[PDB]
Amino acid sequence: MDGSYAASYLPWILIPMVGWLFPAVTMGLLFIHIESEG
Amino acid sequence: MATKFPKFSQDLAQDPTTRRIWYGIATAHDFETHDGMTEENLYQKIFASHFGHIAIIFLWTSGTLFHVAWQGNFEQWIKDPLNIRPIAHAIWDPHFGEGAVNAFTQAGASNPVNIAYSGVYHWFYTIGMTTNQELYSGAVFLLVLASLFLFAGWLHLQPKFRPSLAWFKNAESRLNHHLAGLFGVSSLAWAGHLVHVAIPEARGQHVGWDNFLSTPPHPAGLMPFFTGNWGVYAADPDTAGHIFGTSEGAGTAILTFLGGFHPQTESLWLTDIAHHHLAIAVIFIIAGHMYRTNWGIGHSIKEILNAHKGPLTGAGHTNLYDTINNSLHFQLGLALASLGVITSLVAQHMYSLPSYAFIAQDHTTQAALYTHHQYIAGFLMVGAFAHGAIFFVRDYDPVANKDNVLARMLEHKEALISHLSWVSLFLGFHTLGLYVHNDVVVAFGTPEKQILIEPVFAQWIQATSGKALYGFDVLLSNPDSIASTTGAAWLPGWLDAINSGTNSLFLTIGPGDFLVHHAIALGLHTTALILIKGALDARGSKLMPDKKDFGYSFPCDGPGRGGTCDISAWDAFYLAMFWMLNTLGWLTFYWHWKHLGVWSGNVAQFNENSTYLMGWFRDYLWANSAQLINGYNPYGVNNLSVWAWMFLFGHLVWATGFMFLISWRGYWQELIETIVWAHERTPLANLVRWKDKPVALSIVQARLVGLAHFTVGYVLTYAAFLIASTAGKFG
Amino acid sequence: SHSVKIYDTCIGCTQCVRACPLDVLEMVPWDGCKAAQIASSPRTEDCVGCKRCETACPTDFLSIRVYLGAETTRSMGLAY
Amino acid sequence: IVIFHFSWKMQSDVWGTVSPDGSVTHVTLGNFAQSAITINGWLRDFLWAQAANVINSYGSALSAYGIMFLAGHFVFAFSLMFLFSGRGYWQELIESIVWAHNKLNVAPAIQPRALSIIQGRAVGVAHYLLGGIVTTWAFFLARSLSIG
Amino acid sequence: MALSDTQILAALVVALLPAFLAFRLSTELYK
Amino acid sequence: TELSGQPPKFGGSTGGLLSKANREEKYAITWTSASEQVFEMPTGGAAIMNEGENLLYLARKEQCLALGTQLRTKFKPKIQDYKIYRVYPSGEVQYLHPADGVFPEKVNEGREAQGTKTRRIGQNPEPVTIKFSGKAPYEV
Amino acid sequence: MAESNQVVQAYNGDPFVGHLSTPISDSAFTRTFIGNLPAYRKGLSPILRGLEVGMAHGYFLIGPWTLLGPLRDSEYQYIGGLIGALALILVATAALSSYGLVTFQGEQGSGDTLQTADGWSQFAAGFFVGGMGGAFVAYFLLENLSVVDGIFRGLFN
Ligand code: CLA
Ligand code: CLA
Ligand code: CLA
Ligand code: CLA
Ligand code: CLA
Ligand SMILES: CCCCCCCCCCCCCCCC(=O)OC[C@H](COP(=O)(O)OC[C@@H](O)CO)OC(=O)CCCCCCCCCCCCCCC
Ligand SMILES: CCCCCCCCCCCCCCCC(=O)OC[C@H](COP(=O)(O)OC[C@@H](O)CO)OC(=O)CCCCCCCCCCCCCCC
Ligand SMILES: CC1=C(/C=C/C(C)=C\C=C\C(C)=C\C=C\C=C(C)\C=C\C=C(C)\C=C\C2=C(C)C(=O)CCC2(C)C)C(C)(C)CCC1
Ligand SMILES: CC1=C(/C=C/C(C)=C\C=C\C(C)=C\C=C\C=C(C)\C=C/C=C(C)/C=C/C2=C(C)CCCC2(C)C)C(C)(C)CCC1
Ligand SMILES: CC1=C(/C=C/C(C)=C\C=C\C(C)=C\C=C\C=C(C)\C=C\C=C(C)\C=C\C2=C(C)CCCC2(C)C)C(C)(C)CCC1
Ligand code: SF4
Ligand code: SF4
Ligand SMILES: [Ca+2]
Ligand SMILES: [Ca+2]
Ligand SMILES: [Cl-]
Repeated sequence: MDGSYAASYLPWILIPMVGWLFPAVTMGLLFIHIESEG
Repeated sequence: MATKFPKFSQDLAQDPTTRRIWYGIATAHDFETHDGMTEENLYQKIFASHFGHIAIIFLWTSGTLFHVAWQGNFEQWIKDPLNIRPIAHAIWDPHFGEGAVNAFTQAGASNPVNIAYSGVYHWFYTIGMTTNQELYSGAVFLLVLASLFLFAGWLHLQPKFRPSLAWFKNAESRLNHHLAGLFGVSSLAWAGHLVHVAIPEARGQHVGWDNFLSTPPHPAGLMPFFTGNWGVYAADPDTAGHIFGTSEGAGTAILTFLGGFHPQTESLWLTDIAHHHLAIAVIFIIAGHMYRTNWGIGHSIKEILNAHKGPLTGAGHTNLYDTINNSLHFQLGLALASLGVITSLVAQHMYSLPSYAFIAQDHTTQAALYTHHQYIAGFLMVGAFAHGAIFFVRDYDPVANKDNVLARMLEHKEALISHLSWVSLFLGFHTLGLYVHNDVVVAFGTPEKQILIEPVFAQWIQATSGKALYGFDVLLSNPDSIASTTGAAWLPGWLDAINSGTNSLFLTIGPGDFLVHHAIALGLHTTALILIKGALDARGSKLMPDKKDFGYSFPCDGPGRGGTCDISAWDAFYLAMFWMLNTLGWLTFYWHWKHLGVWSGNVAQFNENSTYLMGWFRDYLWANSAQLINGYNPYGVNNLSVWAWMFLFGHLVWATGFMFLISWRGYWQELIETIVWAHERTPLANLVRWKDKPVALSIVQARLVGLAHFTVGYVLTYAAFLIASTAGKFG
Repeated sequence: SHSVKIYDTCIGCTQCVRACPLDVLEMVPWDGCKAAQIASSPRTEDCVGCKRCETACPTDFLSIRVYLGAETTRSMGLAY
Repeated sequence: IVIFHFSWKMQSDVWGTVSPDGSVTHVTLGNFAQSAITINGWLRDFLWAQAANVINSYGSALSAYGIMFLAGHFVFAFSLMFLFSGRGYWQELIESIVWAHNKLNVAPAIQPRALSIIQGRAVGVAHYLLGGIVTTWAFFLARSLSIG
Repeated sequence: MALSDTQILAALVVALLPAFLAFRLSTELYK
Repeated sequence: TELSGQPPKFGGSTGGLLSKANREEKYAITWTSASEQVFEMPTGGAAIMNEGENLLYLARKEQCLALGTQLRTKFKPKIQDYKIYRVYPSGEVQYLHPADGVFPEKVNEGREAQGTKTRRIGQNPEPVTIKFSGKAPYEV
Repeated sequence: MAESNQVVQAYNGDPFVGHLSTPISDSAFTRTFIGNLPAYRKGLSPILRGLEVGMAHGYFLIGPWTLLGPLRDSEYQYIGGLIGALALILVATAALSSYGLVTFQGEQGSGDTLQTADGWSQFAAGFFVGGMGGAFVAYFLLENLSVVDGIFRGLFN
């Protein structure tokens, strides 16, 4: 994996963020919201 | 007690099972059933939702533009469009190995990349965009456009700017502003863009934001438009030797009408396109002055509809203004039917009469475009009929529409359904019989007894447009005909493009095209029969004379009265989806096989083997798969690895849909009960307990999920086959 | 829960009560048919929705109708 | 899956010819080891490859196998209609057709009823099994009769 | 040319604006 | 009050009560038997009812009602004196079946009429006439 | 009275409390964001809150000395940053614990568990462990940056 296009360091950390951090956060928030009050 | 989600349905919020989750996702957009919904709040929420959707479309377009600019080879693609393949964007996947990296460093890229297949490169080029910075500024501006529409949607939900119900129900003014302003002014602005930018850039004249005020697109200004001598603008059109992007063969014309195809790019002339847009702009602005608003002068839709009474019909179209204006499912069904028809129309007109430069040579992109838009049209048609049935279930008023066209359509629904049944049985019986006869005839080593029947009517129609291959000499195929000697500037180019067997305009048809058009007729007739029978019985039948009391979508009515599985109109939609997918499969199979033959010059294969179905089984499906299924093998990986993997992915998803479709709930609820027993009695896991009681998917949910997997698999596997075959063969 | 309605086309043959597996229905006195009785749905919170009462109904189209509503532990038939 | 395994393994690592050297040349050249480990291998080097005998069987004594191949495919697709739908839609369609026959007084005394739910299931599974098994019957017979 | 390094990480700040406005529109439509 | 009766002779099974009986609710069937008999368990397998009073706890009401139908339809001296109650985790007991000491199959005085529509089936109001309300044709 | 377009209202409906409800001080986003930080997230015991806060803080406290401390231009740049971060987290733990020792001598309240002697000591313990671990794990990432890069680029496939 590499990239002659500019700012090739951006996908480096942006692919894990879109694939791991963002989904985990959204799924956790939606899970807490689904199971709220009781 | 209450579990909060979903806030819009206490009947769901008090569900202590996992269904509460699923249904919460399934009924969120059905605003009409939200607790305490009012019509005015319904309309206002729909308005804001529309704003959000427009912002989403603008963001997706900005993504296309930005990724093409950033990770594409647009400027390199312009240097040699016929050889350089356009790239959509770069790949960045840590799962990749050396083989995959080497395979996907393609089209002269220094890194793994996917090649574009949507013809957006040809679009942007024919439009006049020539650098990366232009695409970039376009993406940023579209970001701003999405921002504007998002703020508008936020503002229209505030008590200080909430449009009222009477404003939403103003049909006359809305039709005026859409016909005249939304449609007409926009085609006017697109004509102006083509005149100022697209055509000058096609001739090598750079027109940007830094010079468009200084350089007029015509040697004469607006006085020839002001005075009336409009032929000045036809001047010297682009010669038949104009090379695109240069000044060779270039002229000064900004509005022509020579018809035919550009000899190099093989697309419509940009001058004729801008001329078309100008004429259509004038027509739409004229249309947008029909209905009165606040100046007394004009028409009212209600009086026009009321006036159209009659003898045999009865009430005619009386009160239909209120009928359509008070039901949003009626408006949505009308819109969906119209938009699906015209989306199929776009699909039929883009492969035959292309309008983007050099896109006729890019065969994969054209195949993918035709397939995509025909699938969109099929979805839109199914949705239109679903919303018609939903209108019948929720909004239909029998007293305000008594004896009118609607009530009569319902009053003889048995005749309509039975005659659709007859035409469908007719078509299917005889087309399948002819195909099986041809198969059995070719099989026994006697291919001479095939029933080949010439598509005479459609060949005659082609000839009426100037097609002289079949020797019909009728209308525009006959030079001695009145219609052919009128002095229309579009006749020479049209005849030259329709009588040169080198493009995709009015393709020569044999008996196989006849058979497959009858198959298409069967598909349409049967899908429409499903949808119409569902919409007309949606209010009731002889099994459920009160089916309207249960709603548009319900599981059933039980095993009693003989059994009532798939009774609701929603079940008719779900049934019709299968036949719609089959109809689009027949469409795309026909299109792709005939076009592969056309592109390879070996039309003999399709013309001689499309008559028996084994021809389709071995010469189309089996053959064109050979490349795809070798995208990866025991020997390595080529550029079709993703397409082969996605082919198998679609197969898997399709079969998984079969899973939900064949096996029905109760078995699964019992199985889940045993698994619940297991969990409650296994130590350590007893530390943990579910918040929602696990339950099997519901009946309607199971139909929806099986159909969702079926459709996902259908689309993905056929897209993989289309792309891989047409790209490994290069047409 | 589910709604179980009874209409005036009731003939009072008591078959739907006999067919009910969760004791949702009762036979109350009436004066609209020969049997001088009509069906009722007092214990609807125990209705699961198996449509047996409709299956055992003789009138030309049922006089007793079951409409599936908000699901709960009792309506979903859960033993857990 | 059992019979597909049997066919491919026999043709790959067992069945074949033997030249006067002790050396054995198998039918499909031992491709089981490197190809039967992925699903793409079963799709390409087993189904796509070995169905070439069945599809090109027209014009020979095995054209009947291609005919029955297509016939089993058709019967599977036909079963799908009984497997994916419900009785109520068909009973409503039959009601409309019964009205149409009432229009011309061709109404049969034996009232047409849609297949019962259980019967719909039985018909669907019967046609499914028939179509699939006949498909693989034609495929296996043509293949194993066109390998010498 | 090729897009500037500084240019790619300039569109993201502009994208922060439709992100904020979509967040606002979602939260308002939830009401 | 306090439910009385001897538990049926049963060796145990995996189909009986779960966590719901103690977290949510449970049900009870009592019945008198003319002799030690063998009956089928709604949760699977055979059990032996004692002569005299029998008390049995079940997870769902339909299970108790299935046992009642079996008692009243499958034995030579028909057992029809069975009673079905609902027990809550607080120990509260709610008598259920038969509601008024008489089976609901046969008419009995004192019973009100609920869910009874004065109109016909085909006389329900059209949905469009009640739209944007929280009601359905069978509710107004 | 069709005039409440104002976004800055009285804080918590009390105009005489020294605060103003503003899009930063009391908006839905800031409220749901700060309120769900480990310091305020409901359903969290003090030691878990301290663990999370320490993880974050010790992780980011590696950088300053790593890139700017005196060992930045030595062969022990990452080790020097790590040592500085560990000493800083130790001093901060001492400060946290001293604060807890002095503020909770009297009667233990019943509001929230964090605002007690036991709760604050648990928070300090969690902070110490989380901070030492976060500093060591950011150090370990920096020292093994090549394997991280090879992983995120698929170089080892
Ligand atoms: C819907 C539009 C769209 C789509 C489908 C994609 C697609 C993709 N992008 Mg891109 N991107 C877009 C717009 C889009 N982009 C815009 C407008 C910008 C400039 C602000 C960028 C800048 C960007 C960068 C810097 C990178 C990508 C990258 C990627 C790839 C991985 C996603 C990622 O990691 O970045 C996440 C994307 C962003 C942080 C930008 C936000 C996207 C827009 C502004 C919002 C889209 C909202 C839209 C409604 C979708 C919502 C979901 C939907 C269900 C409602 C992926 C194929 C990576 C890549 O190059 O792959 C190799 C990467 O390095 N994008
Ligand atoms: C001239 C004034 C005007 C204009 C500019 C608009 C504009 C618009 N209104 Mg509005 N409105 C107005 C006045 C106006 N309105 C009035 C007077 C009323 C009544 C009082 C309304 C009430 C109203 C309501 C209630 C709604 C709208 C909606 C809309 C939007 C329609 C949906 C859409 O975005 O698709 C755009 C459609 C087109 C551009 C037309 C395309 C032509 C067809 C599809 C064929 C395509 C041709 C061509 C080949 C396509 C190019 C392909 C390309 C890829 C190459 C649109 C932008 C809807 C909305 O979205 O809310 C925001 C909506 O719900 N209007
Ligand atoms: C190859 C698969 C297949 C076949 C053959 C059929 C067949 C048929 N479907 Mg169907 N459908 C299918 C798939 C299929 N479907 C699937 C997967 C679904 C989704 C569940 C549907 C859902 C569906 C719906 C909702 C409807 C139909 C309808 C119809 C009938 C319309 C008449 C027609 O099309 O022309 C003529 C018939 C044919 C081409 C097939 C029969 C031809 C045979 C070979 C004739 C020979 C009979 C044979 C000799 C009998 C003796 C056999 C003996 C050896 C035992 C027809 C009989 C529509 C209908 O009923 O129209 C009134 C209808 O509304 N289908
Ligand atoms: C003068 C002040 C100052 C200084 C000099 C530094 C200096 C530094 N910081 Mg710091 N920082 C500061 C203040 C400062 N920071 C402040 C005030 C904050 C906010 C509180 C931060 C927060 C911050 C974070 C969050 C990070 C840094 C990091 C770094 C280092 C990045 C340079 C590098 O080595 O490349 C290399 C950079 C990387 C390899 C990035 C790490 C990528 C990992 C794998 C994350 C992947 C994302 C994804 C979600 C994976 C999660 C997996 C999960 C799902 C299991 C560097 C030495 C990074 C670091 O410590 O390096 C490890 C880093 O992660 N800083
Ligand atoms: C009066 C005594 C004194 C001493 C001896 C030092 C000495 C030092 N100073 Mg400091 N300084 C002081 C006062 C002092 N200073 C004052 C009063 C100020 C305010 C003006 C400053 C402001 C100043 C700044 C701004 C900085 C220094 C820095 C440094 C260090 C530079 C080298 C290094 O890499 O550190 C690394 C060593 C440590 C951080 C201490 C760790 C020592 C051990 C190994 C800790 C391990 C914990 C261990 C488990 C404890 C066990 C306890 C047990 C024995 C009971 C150095 C050790 C720089 C620095 O911190 O370098 C990173 C720096 O940035 N000084
Ligand atoms: C080409 C399609 C291939 C086959 C599809 C099926 C065709 C259906 C024909 C069956 C006979 C219809 C029986 C009519 C029953 C009938 O006669 O109703 C009675 C009706 C009398 O109408 P009135 O005089 O009251 O008209 C006043 C109106 O304003 C109120 O309706 O007759 C007509 O409307 C005129 C001719 C019927 C027109 C029927 C339209 C059928 C569609 C045909 C294709 C439309 C193409 C439109 C393109 C612009
Ligand atoms: C510029 C955009 C601004 C958004 C912030 C962006 C990054 C910052 C993330 C911080 C989030 C804060 C977390 C605490 C927030 C938090 O925990 O709130 C609290 C709440 C549960 O906690 P409680 O109700 O107990 O807390 C209430 C009080 O304590 C509030 O302080 O969680 C939720 O409300 C559910 C979350 C909403 C679910 C949103 C649905 C998202 C799904 C759709 C996503 C669409 C993506 C499309 C594009 C791909
Ligand atoms: C003073 C004034 C006049 C002078 C006006 C002048 C002096 C200039 C007028 C300029 C106009 C009216 C410009 C209209 C511009 C619209 C533009 C530029 C673009 C719209 C693009 C959209 C909506 C989306 C585009 C997309 C993007 C961005 C892409 O990059 C790919 C294609 C696509 C996806 C379509 C005259 C005398 C005349 C009349 C009297 C008043
Ligand atoms: C159910 C329902 C619904 C729906 C419906 C639908 C869905 C329908 C359909 C459909 C369709 C979708 C149709 C279409 C059609 C067609 C037409 C209308 C035709 C046209 C024609 C013409 C006349 C042409 C002509 C021409 C030619 C031939 C060629 C050349 C050119 C010209 C122009 C000359 C609604 C909601 C509404 C209401 C309720 C119920
Ligand atoms: C989000 C956001 C933001 C931002 C922020 C920032 C700028 C930052 C942060 C960042 C950070 C701050 C991060 C972090 C990280 C951390 C980590 C990752 C950790 C860790 C740890 C671990 C992993 C462990 C360890 C250990 C232990 C403890 C045990 C033993 C030893 C060891 C070492 C193993 C803001 C607010 C603006 C806005 C909104 C959104
Ligand atoms: S089965 Fe029908 S007719 Fe008989 S008592 Fe019950 S509701 Fe009345
Ligand atoms: S649906 Fe079942 S439980 Fe409900 S009243 Fe009818 S028979 Fe009784
Ligand atoms: Ca330019
Ligand atoms: Ca130093
Ligand atoms: Cl493989």
